[PDB]
Amino acid sequence: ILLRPVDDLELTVRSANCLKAEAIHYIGDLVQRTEVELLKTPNLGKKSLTEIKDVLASRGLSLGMRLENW
DNA sequence: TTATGTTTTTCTTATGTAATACGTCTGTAACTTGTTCTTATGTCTGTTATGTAGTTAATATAATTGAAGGATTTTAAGA
DNA sequence: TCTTAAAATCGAAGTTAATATAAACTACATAACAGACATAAGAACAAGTTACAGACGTATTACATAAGAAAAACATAA
Repeated sequence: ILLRPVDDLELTVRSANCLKAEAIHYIGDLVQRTEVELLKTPNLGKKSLTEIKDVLASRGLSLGMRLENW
């Protein structure tokens, strides 16, 4: 699922309002958005990164995706 | 030959130095809760349309409506 | 027992889409329409509370290194 807006991720209000500021609107950014850079962002800890990765894993996706052109 | 002052060395402690681990403060969010303004609606009331009941005094005094090349068979009523 | 009147029936589908003449007035009660008001339902704004997350700040732990103190050895004088 690389064709959905991030708001369709069923993300909680905290994660949605955080990731909205980083101009991250499609999963294609997030699948290669590195774990470290995701952790550096304001208001995003390990226990929320866990749920982000869990929602990704439910729909096949995950972080750490070497990828292709746009 | 031996006692003693000295100097260097090693052990001991002290301030800093850092690493990882874990608690506090604070910033956002879920959950309610009170207050005020707005709105659709149910209900009351006045006015007009309408639907019903009644009355009318030359005299007048036993329908109508078609219906029209039907044959064949069965079964009740008359005699 | 013989006429004689009634009674009943007469293939399927398919199609096959209206007619169409002919008293007045008055009084009264009832239903319907329109306007306005109050009520129940609804929406928006702000506030309290209860908790969890996030990254910072505290305490536990293991030390590096340099200053200070004790001691052993050495050289010297009586």
